[PDB]
Amino acid sequence: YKTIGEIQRRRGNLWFRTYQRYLFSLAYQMFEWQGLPKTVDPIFLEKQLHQRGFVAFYKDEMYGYLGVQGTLSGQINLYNQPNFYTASAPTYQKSFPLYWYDMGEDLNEKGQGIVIYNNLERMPTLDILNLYAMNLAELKETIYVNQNAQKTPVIIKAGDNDLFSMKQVYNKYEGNEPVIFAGKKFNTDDIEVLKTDAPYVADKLTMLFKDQWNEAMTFLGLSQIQGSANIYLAPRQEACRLINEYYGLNVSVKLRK
Amino acid sequence: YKTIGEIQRRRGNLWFRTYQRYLFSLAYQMFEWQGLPKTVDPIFLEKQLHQRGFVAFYKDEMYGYLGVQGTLSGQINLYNQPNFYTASAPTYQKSFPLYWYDMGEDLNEKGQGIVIYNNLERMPTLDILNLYAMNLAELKETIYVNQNAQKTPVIIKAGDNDLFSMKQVYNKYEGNEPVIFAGKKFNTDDIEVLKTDAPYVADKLTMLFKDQWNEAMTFLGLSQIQGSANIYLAPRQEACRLINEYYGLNVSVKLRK
Amino acid sequence: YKTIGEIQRRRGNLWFRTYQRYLFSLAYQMFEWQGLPKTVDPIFLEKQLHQRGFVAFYKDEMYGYLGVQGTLSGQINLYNQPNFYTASAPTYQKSFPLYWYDMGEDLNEKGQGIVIYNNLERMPTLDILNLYAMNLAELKETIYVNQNAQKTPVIIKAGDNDLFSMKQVYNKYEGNEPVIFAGKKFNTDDIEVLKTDAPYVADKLTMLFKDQWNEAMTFLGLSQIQGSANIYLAPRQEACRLINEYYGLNVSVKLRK
Repeated sequence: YKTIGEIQRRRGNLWFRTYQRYLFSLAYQMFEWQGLPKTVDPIFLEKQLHQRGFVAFYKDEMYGYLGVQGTLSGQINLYNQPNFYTASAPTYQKSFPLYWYDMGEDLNEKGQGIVIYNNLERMPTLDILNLYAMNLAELKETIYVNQNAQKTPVIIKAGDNDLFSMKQVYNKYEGNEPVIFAGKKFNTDDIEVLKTDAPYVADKLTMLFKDQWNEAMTFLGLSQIQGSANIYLAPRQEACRLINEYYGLNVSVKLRK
Repeated sequence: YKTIGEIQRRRGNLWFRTYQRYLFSLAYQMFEWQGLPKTVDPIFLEKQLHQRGFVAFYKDEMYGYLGVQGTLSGQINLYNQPNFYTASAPTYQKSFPLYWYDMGEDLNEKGQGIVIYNNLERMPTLDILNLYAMNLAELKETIYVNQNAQKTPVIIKAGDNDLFSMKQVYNKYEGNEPVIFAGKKFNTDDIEVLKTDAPYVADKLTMLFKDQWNEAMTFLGLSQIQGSANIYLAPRQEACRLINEYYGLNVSVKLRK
Repeated sequence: YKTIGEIQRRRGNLWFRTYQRYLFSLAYQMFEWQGLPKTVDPIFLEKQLHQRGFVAFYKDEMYGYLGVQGTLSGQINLYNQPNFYTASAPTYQKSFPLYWYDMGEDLNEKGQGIVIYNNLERMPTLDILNLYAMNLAELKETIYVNQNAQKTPVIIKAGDNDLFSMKQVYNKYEGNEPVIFAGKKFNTDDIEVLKTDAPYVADKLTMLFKDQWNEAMTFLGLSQIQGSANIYLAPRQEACRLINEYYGLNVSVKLRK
């Protein structure tokens, strides 16, 4: 129902959100988990990973496995690995130690948790998309600005003359003769022309749009230049292995195709 | 959630970090170790190698194998090879001699360590990436600067005239006639035009981006010009051989694919 | 962690070292020796050859085979071949005669040594790399200088006008009309434009980079124009033959692939 005027006013800030909500979603569903307990929502895991970079996996006695969010600690190991994970959720404030490698059978109080990383550098994925979206929107705006410039390549300066008379000849102009300004109506001694031309480049500002889209796909992992999703895949597999070690759960991870 | 204005302000310093954290991670996981003891974290080894260039491998009595960092010595061999390795970690300050070749059975007190090199020149890998990242970011900024220049190819100088009247004709301009400035409203005797054109080259500043990315891949070893990862592979294999010689451990190294 | 500003200041002197330490290493490991005694380090041999051009091979009674460095003599043979080899190492100053061809069984006191050449002209390999590195770095700097020139193709001279007003119209410029400078605010009688254009050639300053890299590979032996590593291979084989003649050791040499 929205009228065209309601959109022409806000143009850059709509393309941006449109592409932002699209790329975020297209990322949230890049990985497919299996063998998980029916209590944890995978969508929550993926969202938290992509937004923040990490998420904890610590079983609770009453509630259950309770895939949970929170912060990391400053008390670390010799190998630059944290020790305990405090939650940041408003209702829950539980804390728990973490588990990285096995230490015989007498490892700990069996109350530890496991953490998952979006990538070895704890870098969220939104920092790339929030940029490529901006680029694509700026491009879609530049394209309009450059296409709307092919209506006004020239201007005519008619100082003393009037507009209605000058404009009606162009209205009753058929084509059997050129345009002619004659009569005492007109002055024809001050008229001039000016070249306001603007080159056409929107044919090339599209290929750039596509290049940017393909670069976003690449640096996202989903397919000049190659892309390796191992950055996001390997830590997940490693944490899955740690989980299957601590417990008896057989978890796996991979793309959707 | 970030608004476009929050990003347009900081542009070069975000692309830089984005590509930096990406290349660093993509390198940290180039090599896959096997047969190692469950006490040493390979990620720590690779990080320390790429950041500094070397890392020691000396077994401790109490803790274990304790893959450890530190400095090198000035007391060297006739073959320009150090003798002992002092640690730089804050909590640990242990020192230990090194082992390069075998000397019968009566070699030493069996308390020596082994060192691993990122490459024969002790050159860290970050020096290449910290440069290619800068190049790529500067390119992504230049591309924006050159695409945003196709909106302002010309300017109109209307000294005595006013802006609202001049700008409303362009608003109620349909297309059945050219643009016409006429009436006592306007002066039409001082208007002029200026060509502020800017060539379009962003179609070529992309191929350069891709060339730089491929060069970074090449000089990294992961695939005009060829790339040899033997620079980073051979010293690792050699140190692995030394380890399997000193001890009975069967270690190996290779890429992930 | 290094910030972009920490690198933009020092640019030429970082690329240089980066490529220098890379080419040196890539050369140190071009040849693979076999059948050697476990006392001599091949890496030392190759380093000394490439750096200086030659290295001696003289067995010692106490220490062992003791692959050693040093200088050459002025007392030469009729065939322009030296006689004795004095060492330059700080701790060792031993001297020993050399062995070039056999003279029956009663050749000498069996205390002679053998020398190895990097090439018939005693030319070290660093003289080529220290040049190609400089060329490549200068190129990587020129490319930046030429890409950063596409932001400032034109300049506008607004003498009497102010900057904020002139710059805000470009900020609230949408695209439905050209740019217009009108009002008593502006003068519009002194504004001018100047063309500061700079051609784009970085698309060709890359192919030159690649040509230089391939030339370095060629003149290094590791693969328009061909390259013969026999320059570095033949004297090594010849010295190996001399060694297998003087002693009973079966040594060999070749590339790594």
